[PDB]
Amino acid sequence: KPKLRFIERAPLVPKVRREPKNLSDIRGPSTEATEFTEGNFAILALGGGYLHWGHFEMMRLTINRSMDPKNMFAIWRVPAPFKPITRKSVGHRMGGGKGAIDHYVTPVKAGRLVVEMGGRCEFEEVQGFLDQVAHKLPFAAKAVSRGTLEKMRKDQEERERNNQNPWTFERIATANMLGIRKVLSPYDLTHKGKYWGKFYMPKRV
Amino acid sequence: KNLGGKSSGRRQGIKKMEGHYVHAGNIIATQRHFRWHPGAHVGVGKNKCLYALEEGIVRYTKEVYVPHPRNTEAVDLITRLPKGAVLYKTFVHVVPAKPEGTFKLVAML
Amino acid sequence: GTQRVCLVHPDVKWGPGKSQMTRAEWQVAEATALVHTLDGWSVVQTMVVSTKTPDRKLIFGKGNFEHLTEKIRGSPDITCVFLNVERMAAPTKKELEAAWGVEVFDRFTVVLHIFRCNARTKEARLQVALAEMPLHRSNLKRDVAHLYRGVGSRYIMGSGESFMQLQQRLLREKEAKIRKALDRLRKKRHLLRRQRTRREFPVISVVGYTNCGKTTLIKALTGDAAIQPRDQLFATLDVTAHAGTLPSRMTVLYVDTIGFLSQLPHGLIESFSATLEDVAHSDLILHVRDVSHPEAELQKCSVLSTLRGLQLPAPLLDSMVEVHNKVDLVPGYSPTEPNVVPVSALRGHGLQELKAELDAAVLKATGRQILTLRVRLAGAQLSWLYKEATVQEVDVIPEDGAADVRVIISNSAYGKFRKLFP
Amino acid sequence: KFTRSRIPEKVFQASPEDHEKYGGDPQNPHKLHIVTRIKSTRRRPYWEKDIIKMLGLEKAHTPQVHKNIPSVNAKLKVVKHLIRIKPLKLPQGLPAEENMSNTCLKSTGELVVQWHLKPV
RNA sequence: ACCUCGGAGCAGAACCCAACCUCCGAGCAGUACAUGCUAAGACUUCACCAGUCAAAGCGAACCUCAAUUGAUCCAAUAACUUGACCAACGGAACAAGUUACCCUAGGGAUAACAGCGCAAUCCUAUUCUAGAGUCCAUAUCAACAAUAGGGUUUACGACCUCGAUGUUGGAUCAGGACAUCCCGAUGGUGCAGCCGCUAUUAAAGGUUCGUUUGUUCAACGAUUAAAGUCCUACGUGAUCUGAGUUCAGACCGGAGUAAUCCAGGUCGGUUUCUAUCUACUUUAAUUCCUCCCUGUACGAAAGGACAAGAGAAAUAAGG
RNA sequence: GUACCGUGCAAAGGUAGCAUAAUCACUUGUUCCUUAAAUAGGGACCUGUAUGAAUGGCUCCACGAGGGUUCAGCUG
RNA sequence: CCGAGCCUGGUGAUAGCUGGUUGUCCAAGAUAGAAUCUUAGUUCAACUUUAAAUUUGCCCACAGAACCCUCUAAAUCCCCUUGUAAAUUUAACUGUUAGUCCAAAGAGGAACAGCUCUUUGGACACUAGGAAAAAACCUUGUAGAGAGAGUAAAAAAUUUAACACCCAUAGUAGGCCUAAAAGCAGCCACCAAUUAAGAAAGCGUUCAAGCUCAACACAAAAAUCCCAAACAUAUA
Ligand SMILES: Nc1nc2c(ncn2[C@@H]2O[C@H](COP(=O)(O)OP(=O)(O)OP(=O)(O)O)[C@@H](O)[C@H]2O)c(=O)[nH]1
Ligand SMILES: Nc1nc2c(ncn2[C@@H]2O[C@H](COP(=O)(O)OP(=O)(O)OP(=O)(O)O)[C@@H](O)[C@H]2O)c(=O)[nH]1
Ligand SMILES: [Mg+2]
Ligand SMILES: [Mg+2]
Ligand SMILES: [Mg+2]
Ligand SMILES: [Mg+2]
Ligand SMILES: [Mg+2]
Ligand SMILES: [Mg+2]
Ligand SMILES: [Mg+2]
Ligand SMILES: [Mg+2]
Ligand SMILES: [Mg+2]
Ligand SMILES: [Mg+2]
Ligand SMILES: [Mg+2]
Ligand SMILES: [Mg+2]
Ligand SMILES: [Mg+2]
Ligand SMILES: [Mg+2]
Ligand SMILES: [Mg+2]
Ligand SMILES: [Mg+2]
Ligand SMILES: [Mg+2]
Ligand SMILES: [Mg+2]
Ligand SMILES: [Mg+2]
Ligand SMILES: [Mg+2]
Ligand SMILES: [Mg+2]
Ligand SMILES: [Mg+2]
Ligand SMILES: [Mg+2]
Ligand SMILES: [Mg+2]
Repeated sequence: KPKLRFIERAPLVPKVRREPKNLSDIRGPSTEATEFTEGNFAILALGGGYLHWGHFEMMRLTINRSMDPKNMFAIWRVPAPFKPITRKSVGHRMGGGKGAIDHYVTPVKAGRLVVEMGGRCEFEEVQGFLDQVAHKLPFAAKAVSRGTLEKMRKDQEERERNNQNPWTFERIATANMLGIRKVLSPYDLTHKGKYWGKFYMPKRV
Repeated sequence: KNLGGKSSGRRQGIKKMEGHYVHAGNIIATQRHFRWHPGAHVGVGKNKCLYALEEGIVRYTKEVYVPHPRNTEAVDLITRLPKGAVLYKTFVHVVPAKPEGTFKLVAML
Repeated sequence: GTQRVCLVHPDVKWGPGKSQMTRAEWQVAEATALVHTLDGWSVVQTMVVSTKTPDRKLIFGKGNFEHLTEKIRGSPDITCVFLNVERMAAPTKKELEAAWGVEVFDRFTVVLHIFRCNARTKEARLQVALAEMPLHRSNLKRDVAHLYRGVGSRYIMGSGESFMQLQQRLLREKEAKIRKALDRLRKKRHLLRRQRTRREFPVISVVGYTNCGKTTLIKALTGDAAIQPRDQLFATLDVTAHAGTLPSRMTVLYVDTIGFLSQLPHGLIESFSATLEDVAHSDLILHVRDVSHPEAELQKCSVLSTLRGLQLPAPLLDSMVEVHNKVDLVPGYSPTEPNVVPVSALRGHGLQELKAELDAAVLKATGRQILTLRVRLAGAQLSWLYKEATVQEVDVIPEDGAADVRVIISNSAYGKFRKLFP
Repeated sequence: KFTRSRIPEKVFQASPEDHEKYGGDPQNPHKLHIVTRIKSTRRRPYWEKDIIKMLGLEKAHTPQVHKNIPSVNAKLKVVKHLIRIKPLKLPQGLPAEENMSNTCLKSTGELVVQWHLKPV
């Protein structure tokens, strides 16, 4: 079963309790599915966002059509949509209670792998349609190999080491210099200024 | 569809932290469940509130938990605990300050 | 959305509505197939109920209506009710909904919903929007009740039009926009047809009742693989042309079409005229008949009425070549009417005979002449004939350095040939 | 929520490079700080306002002498973004009762005990 | 729909925290009759009321439960004690509809118009290269999606205006944008020619008259080169009209016992203002058609052009 | 069950008549006449489950500053 | 001027509603909630003011404050020193209890709103300077005169797409399939000759033929009319 598996619109056992839109699940760096497993290539999410069944279908169809089943295999690195998003009836005034469950999404944080590919192939053979899918994804995304991912991580480390700026967001925020914690967020003490909402600034050091 | 849930906060919790001088009868902490267990010179009310039985200094410690043999649920928990495991709970003690009393010369018969 | 449905079939037993070609069991089976096609929910319960008078605010006589009310309200599994009727008026819908405490759907609404669900192309989406406009206009009352908010006749300012009346105005403009968009779509489809019309590709429009195997037959004839027939109803929801060769080595475009159902508002199917006009601009029409289906005659009537309403040219209506599909399901089937071809698309049984018959029909209908023509070799005339006509047999006369070619050639190509190579 | 900021301890652990840069030996640390409020307490939390008032730094650009002891240092850490801290230097040592009236705090941070207002 | 009480999230860690926010529950039950009497010290639902825990002592033996409830007065009782889904649950001892016949005090603290925020909705443009287009992503489109832009709709918000910002259509006059309907220039075409389709540029000029309907629109009739999409307080009522809507009258269907009412229909129904201020009040033309080109180029035919030339008009401006 | 043949219930099951009505909406109902063109007007309909008989129903003589439509003429 | 006349009187009716509420000067002064036929109000609390009594008030070192829950934050509570000078209590009161934006953690909405609702903090409802004009962003506040002085915050930067040249014989029209499908309609195989060439990655042929390729070799647009003028180079 090398081809990418079908993803259901909603969990077979639908959720009954409406739950809040905890955007923290999109905010910040991803702590899961950050490393390769049984594969050499992937789509890395350089930003946070919610994946719908439409995005899942786009990924599945594009990758299945463009891959070579006898030499390539793909695997989801993100769970099927589980977080329920509720929408009220069109033109409804505010109030009256939380809306009914409309769709299901799956959160994705910056730095996560969405799909992972492997098999008897090199990067150039796959990067094309992986970049197509990444560009059509709801967040910034990039087709990345193991080598390229390691290269970008090492480049980030090198920039952090050799930056000539005496002042770093990390230092200033941690020391509360200028009292900038009045303007910053508690999440910023760990994001180090590289994250802003759902957006991940990679050039940011 | 969602009714109720308007109850206010019980204002429960610790009323006397460690190092606080506490007179006899003072309520040290009010709790819904057994968060802090009664230590030395600390009594429990019907509602699990801890009150000082003596006049002294409140001290919070971590002590091994040995439930009463007739406390069936706790005894079952222990019976299922692996060998070498020891339960610990937070206990509140009142280290009495004054002595029970003094012997005073009342009459030189 | 995951809506267990109770099927209610009003069986008319006297007067108008007493169908003489179909039975309540067959109609119930068709409605069950419709809901299964709609997918995601099933008929939790089925109820066929007599109705001497089918036209009422409550389709059923008070007694049967109360009986159904008791059953529906006592059955908790039921989430919706599907009333097997063409169209139900807003009063009937409102009264039944209030009585039964559920949502009521008629065949019109069910077909509309399946279209909206399984419509992919923007053309299909626009056409189904047009088809929905009737359902909208019917349902504004319920739809915009909550927006109305029980305010009327007391506000003295603004556009004098009431809430309901200005909603009618907005829906009028919405329908006007939809119709303008479909006119633009019709123009674009004419642009698309231009090239094939100029090249004079014979075109055969495959029509018939829904789930007759139109798509399967087109797949069998063309030999394609991307063509995917479905068990569901209303699978083919777009009009597309597929090239296939005939025994005479002639290429023909089979045009797949939307399926037809009986007991539906005409406007529903007629809203797809923007893309079904390819049938009007066809050269032959091939009518597929699921003879195995018990309701074959009723389906015949429905499809013929639908075509007449679509206003295809009468010459095209005539000469409709009839193929009886699904013959394998009916073992030992003997066609009765002449000029009818029994075929089995899945098993590919009578496909050769069908191909020959429709080849003859194309020759008759496209003004194409099969004739023997003598040409000179090395003069490019042979290559020209290959490219601009379908050559069938080349008998070379080496002594004269020439060749007699048996070619099926249209009059336009014949004139071009006679002028280019006198 | 915006809350009081806990400065990690490592921030206040000087390095040899810092010692070279700022001219202060870790051994034999300075006894007294000269602290001047160079920033307004407006738009700052009430706790910082109160700490400034406690330190007596209500007037800006007005040097105040404070002990270089852990508690005063904790307060100064709380309000460090509003003040300039320098080490009080005593080139002629502590002023004596005789010269108590001739002292002056030069901008360099030195409390000279003779102020003649004459050319050198 | 809800109104009182409790538990869990929101509210991760002392306490406390809203929501017509998300979920669960309560209006008891059971056992006991010392669930007897007293009394330090404390807690406290952010007040009070109420509600909690409790050492010691007397007298004895040797309560479970989160909520599980309700004050005062007043009634019953010899007394002890008892009494409300007073659930609008800090509780008027006992009182419903309807008003367009309406009135007063206010409110832009609060709706309808308009403006405004936003852009869900709506519209437009690119990217993606699946799918239509016989073959062919890109002549013309285009699914899943992605990225942008616009502020025409329906909304949503309630920020100015309720010691008045007069309201839909129409007349009059039009100012503006271009995302161009026609006229001009140009690229592509599934551009043979004629019609066309598409895109770039172009806002100087133009963009019809009628039958119903109050209609903006739409349908239809006849035309046109075309009968463009919009903004302008859905431009313009101190310039006009009031047919619709939207007072007071009345009928039909329906609701109600009735008053009276209707997202219903229908007949009628008062359009004020003498201008103080600002502003303003005399600033090389387009298009169609006729003949000819020409029945020519083109085309198998059908049909059928440009350009050049000649002549005619129509509108618009000025006389 | 196949309008008529039985049947349940009711106080009786809306009868005659008229009918897209000044009669909820569907509504610009479907048709024919009328107009070049009609959401208007008039004539009809298995047309009202919200018509209907002194809460009066149908018919038509005259009448009407009532409300529609209209021939011909007339005219800024 | 009749949904019920007019006049007089009760009558200075009542109004939680609107409006108004008149000398000078100084000072303190914006602050949680509860109940309420209550949310346009009021009483209590909180805050605020005044006077008085007394002694601790704020900041805060360790130590200390739960499992459920596997991990799980900014912090908080408590708190000697220390820096400070306020705090509690007593007496008497009013007024505010219709609130805005900003940063942050959230909830509702649509991860819209100058939207709504809580929490921590700030500012504004007060002065001044800046961000153009500017309640809420930044600087800064305790007040007067000065024809002195040092400073605070404080002025946006960006310009982006060229890409080879030469050459191609051939086991053979590899088999099967088909009328034909010969690299190229489809399936299997995909070896192999030449120094070097896929039993062919694209056009093309009905099929062939022919053309190449891989190989040898050398961003944007809206409606009255754009919107300071301009300026790349004289030492921070
Ligand atoms: N032709 C044919 N179809 C059969 C036969 N038996 C079963 N079928 C089914 O008939 C169905 C026909 O599907 P399509 O050919 O897509 O139907 P269609 O006639 O194009 O109609 P739409 O589904 O509306 O597009 C398929 O599910 C077949 O499996 C048979 O003997 N012949
Ligand atoms: N505590 C209490 N007082 C009551 C109760 N019922 C009536 N009352 C008293 O009586 C008042 C109510 O009067 P009603 O409503 O006439 O009482 P009723 O019993 O229904 O009728 P009557 O006996 O005719 O007065 C209350 O406000 C009390 O004063 C009750 O259940 N509990
Ligand atoms: Mg709670
Ligand atoms: Mg089909
Ligand atoms: Mg209290
Ligand atoms: Mg109450
Ligand atoms: Mg009236
Ligand atoms: Mg009034
Ligand atoms: Mg508005
Ligand atoms: Mg307002
Ligand atoms: Mg508000
Ligand atoms: Mg005024
Ligand atoms: Mg343009
Ligand atoms: Mg508008
Ligand atoms: Mg009127
Ligand atoms: Mg009536
Ligand atoms: Mg009227
Ligand atoms: Mg009149
Ligand atoms: Mg006037
Ligand atoms: Mg005038
Ligand atoms: Mg007329
Ligand atoms: Mg009078
Ligand atoms: Mg008064
Ligand atoms: Mg003051
Ligand atoms: Mg000053
Ligand atoms: Mg080459």
